[PDB]
Amino acid sequence: KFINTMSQVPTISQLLPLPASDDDDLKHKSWDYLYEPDPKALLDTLLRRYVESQVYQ
Amino acid sequence: NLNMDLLYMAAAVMMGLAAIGAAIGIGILGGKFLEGAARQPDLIPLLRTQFFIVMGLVDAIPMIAVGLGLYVMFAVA
Repeated sequence: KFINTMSQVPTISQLLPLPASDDDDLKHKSWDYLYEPDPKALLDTLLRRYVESQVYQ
Repeated sequence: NLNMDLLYMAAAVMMGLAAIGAAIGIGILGGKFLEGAARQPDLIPLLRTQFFIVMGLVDAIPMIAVGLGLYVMFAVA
């Protein structure tokens, strides 16, 4: 993990099962999505892409 | 004479059909209004505005029908 030009630290971190990120939606009483075609097929791809993205990071 | 018994039934048929048409034609519209609301409540006031604006149109022919039904059943008897 690159903190500073003068210090770097090794870290082992979890990425499955998904860690909790303090993503509380209490402001989002206001709405829900229109899903095309269905939310489960979307959620699958979202999770896969997210894991790939964090490996790249 | 048998005028009045048939006159009674004529209003009954026209107004029964009016009732079915208006009930269903408004039920559909209200169902779509509710499923539009539930996805984002914050648009409730605008969509309720639109709902009345439109439903006043669906209730055009059934109102004519009820008017004629009452006229026949009472004025003409």
